[PDB]
Amino acid sequence: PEFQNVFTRVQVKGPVHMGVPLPRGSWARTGKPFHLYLLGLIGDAQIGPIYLGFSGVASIIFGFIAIEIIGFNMLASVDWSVPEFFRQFFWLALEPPAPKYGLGLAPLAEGGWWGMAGFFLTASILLWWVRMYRRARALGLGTHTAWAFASAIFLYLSLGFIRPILMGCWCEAPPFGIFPHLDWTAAFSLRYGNLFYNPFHMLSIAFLYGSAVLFAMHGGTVLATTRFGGEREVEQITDRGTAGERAMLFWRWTMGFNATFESIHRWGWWFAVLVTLTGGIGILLTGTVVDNWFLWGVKHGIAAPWPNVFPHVVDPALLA
Amino acid sequence: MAMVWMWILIAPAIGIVLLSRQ
Amino acid sequence: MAMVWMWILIAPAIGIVLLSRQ
Amino acid sequence: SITGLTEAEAKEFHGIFITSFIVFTVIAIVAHLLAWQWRPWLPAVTGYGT
Amino acid sequence: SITGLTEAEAKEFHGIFITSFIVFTVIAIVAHLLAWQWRPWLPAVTGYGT
Amino acid sequence: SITGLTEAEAKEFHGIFITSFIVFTVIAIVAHLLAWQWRPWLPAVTGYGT
Amino acid sequence: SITGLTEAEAKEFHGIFITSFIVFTVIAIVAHLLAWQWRPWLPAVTGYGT
Amino acid sequence: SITGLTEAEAKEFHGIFITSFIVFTVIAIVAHLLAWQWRPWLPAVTGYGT
Amino acid sequence: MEIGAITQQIDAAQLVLYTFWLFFAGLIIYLRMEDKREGYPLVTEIPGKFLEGFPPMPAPKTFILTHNQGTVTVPRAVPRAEIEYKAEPCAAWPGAPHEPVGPNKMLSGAGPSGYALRFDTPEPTFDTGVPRMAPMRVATDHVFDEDGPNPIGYDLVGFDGIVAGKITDAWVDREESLVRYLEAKLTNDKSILVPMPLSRVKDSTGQVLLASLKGEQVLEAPTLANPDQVTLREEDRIAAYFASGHLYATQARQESIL
Amino acid sequence: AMLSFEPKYRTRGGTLIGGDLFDFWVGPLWVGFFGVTAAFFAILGTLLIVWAAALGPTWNIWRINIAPPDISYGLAFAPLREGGLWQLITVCACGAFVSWALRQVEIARKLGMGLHIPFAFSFAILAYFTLVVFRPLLMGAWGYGFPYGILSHLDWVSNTGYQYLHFHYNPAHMIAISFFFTNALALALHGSLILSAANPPKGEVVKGAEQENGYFRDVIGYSIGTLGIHRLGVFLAVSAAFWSAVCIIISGPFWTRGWPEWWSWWLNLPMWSH
Amino acid sequence: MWRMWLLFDPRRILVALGVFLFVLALLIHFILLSTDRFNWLDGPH
Amino acid sequence: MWRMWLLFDPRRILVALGVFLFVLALLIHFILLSTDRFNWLDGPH
Amino acid sequence: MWRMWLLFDPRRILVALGVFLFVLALLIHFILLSTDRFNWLDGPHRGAVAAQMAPLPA
Amino acid sequence: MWRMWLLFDPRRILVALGVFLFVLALLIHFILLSTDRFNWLDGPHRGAVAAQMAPLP
Amino acid sequence: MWRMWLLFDPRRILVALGVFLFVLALLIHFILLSTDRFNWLDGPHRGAVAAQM
Ligand code: BCL
Ligand code: BCL
Ligand code: BCL
Ligand SMILES: CC[C@H]1c2cc3[nH]c4c(c3C)C(=O)[C@H](C(=O)OC)c4c3nc(cc4[nH]c(cc(n2)[C@@H]1C)c(C(C)=O)c4C)[C@@H](C)[C@@H]3CCC(=O)OC/C=C(/C)CCC[C@H](C)CCC[C@H](C)CCCC(C)C
Ligand SMILES: COC(C)(C)C/C=C/C(C)=C/C=C/C(C)=C/C=C/C(C)=C/C=C\C=C(C)\C=C\C=C(C)\C=C\C=C(/C)C(=O)CCC(C)(C)OC
Ligand SMILES: [Fe+3]
Repeated sequence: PEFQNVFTRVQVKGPVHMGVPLPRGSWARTGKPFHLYLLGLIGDAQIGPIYLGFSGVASIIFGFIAIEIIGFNMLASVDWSVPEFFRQFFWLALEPPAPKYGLGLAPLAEGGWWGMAGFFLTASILLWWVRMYRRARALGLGTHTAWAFASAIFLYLSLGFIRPILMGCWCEAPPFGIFPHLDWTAAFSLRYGNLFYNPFHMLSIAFLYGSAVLFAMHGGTVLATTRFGGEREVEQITDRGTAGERAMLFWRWTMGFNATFESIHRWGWWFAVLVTLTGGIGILLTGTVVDNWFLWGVKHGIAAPWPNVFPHVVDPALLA
Repeated sequence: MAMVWMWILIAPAIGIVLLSRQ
Repeated sequence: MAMVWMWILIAPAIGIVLLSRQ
Repeated sequence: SITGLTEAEAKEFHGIFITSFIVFTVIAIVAHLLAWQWRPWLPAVTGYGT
Repeated sequence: SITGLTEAEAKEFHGIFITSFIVFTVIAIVAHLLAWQWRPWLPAVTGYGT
Repeated sequence: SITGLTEAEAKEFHGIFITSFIVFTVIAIVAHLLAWQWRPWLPAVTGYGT
Repeated sequence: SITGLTEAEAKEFHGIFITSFIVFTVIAIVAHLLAWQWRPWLPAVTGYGT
Repeated sequence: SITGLTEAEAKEFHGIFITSFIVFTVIAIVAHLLAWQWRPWLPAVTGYGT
Repeated sequence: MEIGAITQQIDAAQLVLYTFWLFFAGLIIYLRMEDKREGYPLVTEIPGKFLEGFPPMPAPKTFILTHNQGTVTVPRAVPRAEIEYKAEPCAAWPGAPHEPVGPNKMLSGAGPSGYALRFDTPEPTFDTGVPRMAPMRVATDHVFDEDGPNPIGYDLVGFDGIVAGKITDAWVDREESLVRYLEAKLTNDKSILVPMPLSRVKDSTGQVLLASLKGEQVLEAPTLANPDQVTLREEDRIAAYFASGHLYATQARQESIL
Repeated sequence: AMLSFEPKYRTRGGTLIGGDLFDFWVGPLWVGFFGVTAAFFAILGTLLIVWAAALGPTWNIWRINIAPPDISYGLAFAPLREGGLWQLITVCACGAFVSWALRQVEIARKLGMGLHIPFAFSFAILAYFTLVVFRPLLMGAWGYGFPYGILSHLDWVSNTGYQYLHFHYNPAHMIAISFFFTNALALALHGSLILSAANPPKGEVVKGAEQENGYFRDVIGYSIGTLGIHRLGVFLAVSAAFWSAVCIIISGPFWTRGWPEWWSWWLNLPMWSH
Repeated sequence: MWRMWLLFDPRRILVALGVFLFVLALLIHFILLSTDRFNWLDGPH
Repeated sequence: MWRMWLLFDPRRILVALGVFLFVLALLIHFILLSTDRFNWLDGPH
Repeated sequence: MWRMWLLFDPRRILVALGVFLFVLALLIHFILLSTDRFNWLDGPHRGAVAAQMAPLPA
Repeated sequence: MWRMWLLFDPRRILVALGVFLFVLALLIHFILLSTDRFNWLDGPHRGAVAAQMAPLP
Repeated sequence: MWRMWLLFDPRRILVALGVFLFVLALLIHFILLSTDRFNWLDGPHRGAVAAQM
């Protein structure tokens, strides 16, 4: 068959690309880049250099302290037993504060460490957002990456900061652990009545599925047209070639309409962004303006009428 | 116990000015 | 127990200053 | 001048920066004095005791 | 000169850095003196005991 | 010389590194002496027994 | 020389490396003797038994 | 020669390798002898008993 | 206790949902308008009837290009000229296909052999106006990596097993440091470029396999105007010629196989 | 109507079945043999859905619920009013999806493109086939398929998930979610980078591979490149669907207990077992 | 200390300091408002 | 030790040291606020 | 041992050493805070904890 | 059998052997530690719990 | 045996040895803290253990 362009075995070693000159006052790029044949198989072979400005170093320091708070408490929760740490690592977490303390500062053993880790991690994420914004400007690029990142931060802040404030308790926020934060996700749905019936949860899923649909379609489109230089997308945007025309005609002949090599990336940008934008809004609504999503769904005529195959039963707590 | 806050707030401010004149 | 914190806080500062003036 | 400032303008900014820092701190100091009058902090080990 | 500074300016930075370090440390020392006066730490094994 | 250091500037670094390590270690030694007086560690198998 | 050292350098490093290994191990041997005195390990099948 | 080692050095490395393997094993044998003294393994079908 | 109720039936979460629907309707309108910056207005089977569909075409936007190769405004007021493709319609009614003409359908310009009239100048690098694609004899700072195949000196073979020539040099992308074309010396002394995405480097037998063209059809592939650089338009011509072989190399490849 | 550049591309050929008989366009859409077949299955399947809705108790679009047969019917074809209609709609859906994929193959061949797009779509079809035929076949009853209804099939997902009492602990579920979440992160990054390069601040020149690769080397120390990101987009999206199919095929045919209990193999490893 | 402005851009310092001072003030106000004693809106409970 | 600024960028040292000291100071203030004895706002319970 | 600094970069060693020593010191201080006997802030008497399984404060 | 080193590069073999021997020894030491009989520190694992229950609301 | 530093880079060996020994020492110190008998900070009898026959 034809070359499927799955991976690249024929590779050439050129001079390392350090990037465009930076604006006056910027730091020097860190590290000496080197060629790696393994990464050249599936993508670009060069590793480095990296730019570490003020935002990058500040974000790392803030984030590292937060990670240390999580890890030290996780290790203390198994009484410093390394065999138990490896055994239980997925089960461990840094738990959010007890409901007693509301929005106030909890004692260290009862959620105080969680709040400090939440603050330092949030600062690190925000400082990383500045890094994504400023690195784009330094290269003369648009800030689309930073604003897409802000959408992801919105869901993160809604889960851990905005909604706990709206509910009046840091106890509603997720824990810092792998299995426990899955427990929190499930317990959230149990408490607030089947989050499937949250319409913004429906939309977020539609865009999450849609992001997988679009990237499979778009990635497949580019791979199918790499024989025409389809992966050189910006050059296709400013001077349309046969790769762009065939890509547009494939989808027009398939489903009756098509994008362009520029607008497809707008479809992809919004579909990913709307996952966390609609998701964040849905999380802010539950417990604040809706307490049971299934009963809200029943009220708004979206609960399918499933037959009841059992004899009628009365709540035994009422007759007691 | 006001003296505790006064030093930690004012003395750094004076420190910046005194380090600045040199 | 005041000397417990006075040493650990002040002695490194003296060490840094003396090491700097080397 | 890695920043790209001459001696004249570097001195000018430093003078304005210190004056703004002093003005900002002085206002904050009086704010803390009024805040202390409204509600003192740093309680004794037995509490505030009204 | 991997950094890119001359010997003269390295000395001047060192003098400013150490002087700033001393000023910052001395202020911190007085703050710890005031903090110890407000609430001592390092209790006995039986506790602070009022 | 992969590092790129002359013999004169490398022996000086070794001198500065050693004295900083010794000063750092001596301060830590005194800190541990004070810490032992405040609260000894390494109890007996029965316990600390006050 | 795959590494890049000379005939003289490899032997000189060997002497320093072995000496550091001896000093590190000797200190650890003293530490284990002290640790054994504080709390012996390797109990009997029925326990340590005071 | 795929390895690139000449005959003289390859036999020398083998002599070092075999000698190190013997020493490593002999220490392990005595270690297992001591381990068997402290706590035997390979119990009977009904357990170690006592 | 009814927190979030606006009326007896309308609540806050419902209102926020309808607010999103209005935004999402506007977003789809915006996205569909952006989709219409290329290829619109549509052409019909009428000399001067054009359709823009719904939503309408957006206001023009301008791209500034590097190294004084001009400004591009999309949607174009006057669309780019099309190539003079040679095909005969299979029927007169709208929606019918056409059949490419000529003994070599890969040169007809119809179907998969069509291409766009791109810039007739080489794509330049950003740092310098130097052509982005260059043969490795010119871009001497690029060398083939070890532990990977070196196609120089391999035979160029069509899918029918006929050797068309030998690989002489490789063309690299000076921006991304990768191979984009293999240059082959054909048996008629032609020196054509073959697309790397359409080449299977079999380093076991020392052959570069073409699944798209027979050996004799390789001999008619496009040649460069000058031997050390390739324009954007020439890149499209080369890609169209080789890729159209999957449908035009043999009569079987164009007909239903079952 | 056709795009400005379209007319030269409308060649005859590329079909797998039929040939010139169905090789024509209706408006912008190409038909082919599988377009006829896809249209037939789609229209019949949709019409049967409406008829099944007509037999139901509501016309509310959100509340229409077409359910599979009872488990007791096993692998037999149930009567139409008791899950037989669901089975017919399922067969139409399977036919429509396969015809759509095969139609895409012919369209890609007509344009001389690779077959990457239908290949990627085939993994979506595999997940659907896992849900409605493969998993029900291993369980021995068509009643295991999810009901056809906009909100009613969420009820099937919810009840199915709690048949294992904590579905988050399903290990293939974790992998599939990791692929879905990473794909969305990758899509946001890729869409942003292209738009940022093509749409710099007003009056500034458009940016190319030097800034695109330079941007992620500056922020993260590595750039995968334009070819790599589109490979990654397919790989992440395809593997999300593949591991989704795995996560549900093992739920019930190969695991009948709570999913958290499955992790006892890790907890009981002899290096740290209690 | 004026020599610091030859090392750091005054424009960069001011914006970073402004954001730093605002977030710090926002943090302190929030902490006080969540205490019983220093809540100035609803007061002690 | 005046030579330590020959091999270390003073701009990079100050930025890392400045962030480190502020993070450490935030860490210590946060710890004390979460203690019963050294909480200076609501006081001991 | 002055000859070792011709083999190891003083920049790399000092930066790696500083990070390693701070993390180690931070870890040891945390471990002491995680003990009743060596807790130097609240002392040996651990405070009572609140109920986790509690409703929201309303 | 000295010829084994004419076939394999000594640098890789020693590194591979050193990594292999440490992981195996770490594996064996941990398996014994998890047992009651061969635990050389405390012996049988008692599974100590926290001193008191967290209070109910 | 001195003919090993020409075969292995001393810089790579010392860095690997330094990381390995520190991680190993952390591992052992941590394990002793987790034990009831060898915990040198809080000492023995830190939790509740059911009586055995
Ligand atoms: C039983 C569980 C419930 C359920 C409970 C919830 C809850 C609760 C939530 C969701 C949410 C979502 N659910 Mg749900 N959900 C259910 C069933 C499903 C099903 C299904 C087929 O059954 C699917 C496909 C989904 C899918 C989804 C997504 C659409 C949405 C998550 C978006 C996202 O990508 O967040 C992932 C992205 C983020 C969380 C942002 C991350 C960005 C930050 C910046 C990360 C920083 C990392 C940092 C730097 C590193 C730190 C490392 C340190 C060591 C800590 N759910 C069932 C009904 N679901 C979320 C939502 O938005 O709902 C409206 C949400 O909060
Ligand atoms: C006990 C609780 C008391 C209280 C006790 C105190 C005390 C004590 C103080 C304050 C202070 C402040 N309080 Mg108060 N405060 C209370 C309740 C309030 C309420 C309210 C709705 O109840 C409001 C609106 C405020 C508002 C304020 C601000 C005026 C002030 C914080 C200044 C600042 O953040 O500078 C940060 C921002 C800057 C410094 C920007 C300066 C310009 C920059 C440097 C130049 C370039 C800018 C560049 C472009 C970057 C811009 C970034 C943006 C500015 C973010 N307080 C309650 C009643 N409040 C402080 C004050 O008075 O300071 C003057 C102070 O000391
Ligand atoms: C449980 C009973 C005792 C106790 C029992 C023992 C026993 C038994 C031993 C120790 C040993 C040690 N104990 Mg003790 N120890 C106790 C409690 C403590 C406490 C505490 C807070 O309570 C501390 C801080 C320590 C600390 C220490 C260390 C001084 C020492 C481990 C050396 C090491 O890790 O080298 C790791 C680091 C290196 C080897 C440096 C490597 C140098 C390299 C080769 C050169 C290049 C460097 C390279 C470029 C950079 C990378 C290296 C970096 C360090 C990462 N112990 C209790 C009180 N302890 C061990 C010892 O004494 O060793 C001499 C030992 O045998
Ligand atoms: C549109 C929504 C989707 C999305 C988008 C998105 N995410 C993004 C972005 C975008 C557009 C970015 O630009 C940003 C990024 O940088 O991407 C490369 C990012 C990002 N999304 C990430 C994760 C992420 N995204 C997720 C989800 C999503 N992201 C959505 C699906 C998730 C999920 C599903 O949970 C995760 C986990 C990160 C990879 C990155 C943000 C990175 C960040 O915030 O970095 C700072 C955080 C830290 C914890 C600091 C780390 C510190 C180091 C570990 C220290 C190492 C040691 C140290 C050097 C020692 C010395 C220290 C001294 C103090 C001693
Ligand atoms: C040598 O060190 C090592 C040993 C290597 C360290 C090892 C560390 C390790 C292993 C760490 C592992 C960590 C792991 C596995 C973490 C996993 C975390 C997961 C999955 C988290 C998931 C979700 C978490 C979320 C959404 C949390 C959000 C929290 C937020 C937003 C909190 C924000 C509040 C802010 C901004 C505040 O201002 C409040 C602060 C204050 C008022 C003081 O307190 C109230
Ligand atoms: Fe793309």
